[PDB]
Amino acid sequence: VLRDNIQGITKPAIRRLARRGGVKRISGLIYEETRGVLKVFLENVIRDAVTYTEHAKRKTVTAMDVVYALKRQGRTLYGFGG
Amino acid sequence: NIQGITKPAIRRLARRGGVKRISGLIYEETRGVLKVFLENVIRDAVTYTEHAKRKTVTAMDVVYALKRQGRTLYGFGG
Amino acid sequence: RYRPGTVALREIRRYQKSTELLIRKLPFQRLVREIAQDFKTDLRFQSSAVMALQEACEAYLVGLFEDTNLCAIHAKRVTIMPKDIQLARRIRGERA
Amino acid sequence: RYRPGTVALREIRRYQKSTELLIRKLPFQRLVREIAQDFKTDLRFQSSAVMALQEACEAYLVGLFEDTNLCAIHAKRVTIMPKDIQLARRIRGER
Amino acid sequence: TRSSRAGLQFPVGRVHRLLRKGNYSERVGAGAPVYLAAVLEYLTAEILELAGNAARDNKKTRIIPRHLQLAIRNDEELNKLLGRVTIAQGGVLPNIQAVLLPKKTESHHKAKGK
Amino acid sequence: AKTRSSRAGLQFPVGRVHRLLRKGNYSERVGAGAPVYLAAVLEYLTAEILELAGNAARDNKKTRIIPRHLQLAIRNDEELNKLLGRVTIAQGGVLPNIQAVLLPK
Amino acid sequence: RSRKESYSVYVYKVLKQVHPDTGISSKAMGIMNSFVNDIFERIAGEASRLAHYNKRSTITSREIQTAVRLLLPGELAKHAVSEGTKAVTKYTSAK
Amino acid sequence: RSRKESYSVYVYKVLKQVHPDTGISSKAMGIMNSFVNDIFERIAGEASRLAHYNKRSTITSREIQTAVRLLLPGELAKHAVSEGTKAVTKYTSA
DNA sequence: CTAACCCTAACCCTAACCCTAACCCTAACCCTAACCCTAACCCTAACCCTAACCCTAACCCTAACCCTAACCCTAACCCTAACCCTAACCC
DNA sequence: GGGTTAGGGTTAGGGTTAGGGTTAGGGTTAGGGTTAGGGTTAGGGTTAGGGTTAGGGTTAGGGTTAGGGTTAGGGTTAGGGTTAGGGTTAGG
Repeated sequence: VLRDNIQGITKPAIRRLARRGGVKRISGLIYEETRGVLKVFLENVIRDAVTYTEHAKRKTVTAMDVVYALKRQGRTLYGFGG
Repeated sequence: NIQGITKPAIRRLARRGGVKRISGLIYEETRGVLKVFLENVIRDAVTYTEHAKRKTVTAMDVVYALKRQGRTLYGFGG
Repeated sequence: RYRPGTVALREIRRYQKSTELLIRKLPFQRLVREIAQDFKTDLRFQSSAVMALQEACEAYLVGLFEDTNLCAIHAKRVTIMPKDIQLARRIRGERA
Repeated sequence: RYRPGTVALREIRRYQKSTELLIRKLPFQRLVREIAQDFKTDLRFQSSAVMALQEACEAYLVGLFEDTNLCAIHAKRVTIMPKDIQLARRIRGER
Repeated sequence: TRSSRAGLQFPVGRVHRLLRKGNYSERVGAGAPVYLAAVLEYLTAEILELAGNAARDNKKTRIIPRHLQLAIRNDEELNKLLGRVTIAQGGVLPNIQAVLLPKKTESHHKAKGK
Repeated sequence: AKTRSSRAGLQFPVGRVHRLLRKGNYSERVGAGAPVYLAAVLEYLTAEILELAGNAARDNKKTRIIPRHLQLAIRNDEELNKLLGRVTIAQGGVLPNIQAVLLPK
Repeated sequence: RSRKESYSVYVYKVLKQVHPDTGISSKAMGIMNSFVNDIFERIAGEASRLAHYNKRSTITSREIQTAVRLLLPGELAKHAVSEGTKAVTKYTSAK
Repeated sequence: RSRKESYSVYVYKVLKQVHPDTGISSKAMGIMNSFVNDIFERIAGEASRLAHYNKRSTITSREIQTAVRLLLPGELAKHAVSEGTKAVTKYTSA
């Protein structure tokens, strides 16, 4: 069983992300809030991809199903896939 | 016609929206935003009416333009 | 004779419990026709379209006022400012 | 030896001028698989899908951080707070 | 008719003809319109149940757009399903914020000279 | 003469768009001038995008088109930003537009 | 004189089935008709997209079931799926 | 195996026509292909919606022209309309 | 013509990014035995090609009995002045 | 914790204009007139679409070893709050 994977996002990673996004000062609970938001978004995206893979009569999620789920959610992605 | 939106109208709109205190330039900013939105909607309706080979804008073209812009409206029309 | 900042809640509740229209009919129709005359002249409106556009503008203004009031409450200020509507228009995505 | 609140702009420019990835690969893949195991087990990933999901999450986090920084700047505060991310998630429409 | 065989009330042939005329696919099945009619029937039943509950709570025996707007904004699932949906002559919720309140009396009537 | 590219004065294929429109089941009858119009619009859009990418590459002292140059050309043009608003480009980048308050003062 | 759809008799029958002591108005009937039309259009679009993605020409109940599971959240999705499967079994058992 | 579309040769020809001294990569070619596919899908959807709203069965150049005028803003819309009309007149005269 | 907002000028600390050195996890590969994806018919039952006369579904017929806004009348749902835990913070 | 001391809502009584009921003709719908136009099947083969074997060129999936984060920690000063009425400026 896989556990302790939610704490995989280290503090320097979020610090570099905030520095790239233009944030010059970070508090304390911002890391936990961003972790929860990313977890919720990943859960929704994975659920959509699982539904698409089950509709396609497959098991391994491919890049085409990921692009389809991203277009259904409302955020297109170019470059990856086709 | 731009000054048709009176001050009591915006005051009642802000009271209905939950605003308990209004400044001064808020009225002018809301007037400009409404003017821009009306201009865009009227342009879309004019394009739809020109595509439909008509002149008078009907409610169906208005509903189509509202659905194209991304804000559906129920009740009015069909 | 009442104190300020107390009777506003009564008017807010009275305007929220009612579902009537606040914007007039002839000035709105005149403004809509004046705006439509800039693109193509000789245009007509079957009244129902103007009412639908007025309802849509009312809903948009209500949503914008709600967002501005929420942002002002978060910014520790009961009143609103043009910078608040600018932040609202910037975060909502509609232009800028 | 430098003063605080001055060397942060250099790191910001260095991270903005580069288009490399900041999040790792094995922990992200482990978290994605652990999340996918909650719905249906015996699931596989062709790596490219995990990279696409990581890029999408990076773009979403960058946009959220930009919106939070803009809201904090408008609120006369260089630092951010959980209330700022709450206001961002409330105004943006996402829940 | 299909209503006496499937145990529903919504028309199936109408949805089938609409799908065939809309040019959505080359071949439209026969069980798919039944599934869509069942889903629409369940959704309409839930919406009508919420509208009736709102009308009974508002001491009314009819369905008005205000009751529909209240039932839509009250349910969390209906709010997520119909997010950016504007209902004409509907209304808004009078949920006043915690800060927008008359609060208390500071110095009796905010007067330090008394 | 034999192909539509030598008759319409374009380079994008028209028969491919026509076959895609016929196979996509978008309408009962797909015209013949409509695919030519779509090919012309796509050709103009591709020419403008390639011109912006070449300008960005020349400004960045590069002779190739990288996703960074495309992202810069998209974010720089106001029309391209409105046409492609919620579009995420992988390995693209962001703009280093520092705010007026975020300064050492 | 033309002919319009106007989904009103079926809605009135459903309302009388769930609550025969209440009624409906013309504005509420138009709102319900617009909502039903929008739901049907969304379902048709999702089914067409799924058919174009799966490289298929026909449409079965599995496509509409997946479209409902994707559009509807959770509890409503599971309830609609159960009611649709029950209706399908009832229509198949009784020719 | 199979066969894919891959809009690459036409994009390379257009690039060599506007600038023969520059090139393109595989990632940029995939991005351009995805953008072209998205634009084509949006145009097809707008044309289908216009045909369903106008109660018509055929599709002419006026539907795609209106779809371009609605999707594109202003200057780009007028330029694309002019270039499309020029191409249509050139294809009709020859 | 009224009192609560209101915005910067007196003053606060607990939160808060920069930091070098013990750190001991992950990333280019490595086969390998277990396994899901795609090609030739088999053949088979369900739906397109289209009759029949039907049983059912849209405007209106004049009333039908419980739907409008408002016509006399009772009385209490927010307005304001004392008042009792409750967590807050500096001994 | 405890030195007391700014600060949180709050309900007895007073307040009168704001809810409570209310009420009458036509305004607003629902069971009645009919026929024609789609809803719904009943006769004929067929072509897009399911069942099943194997094989095949992968590709997700077992592991090495060495260095850039990694966090190991702190300051102290810097960007955060905490407010005085001052005219004042928007509120009925």
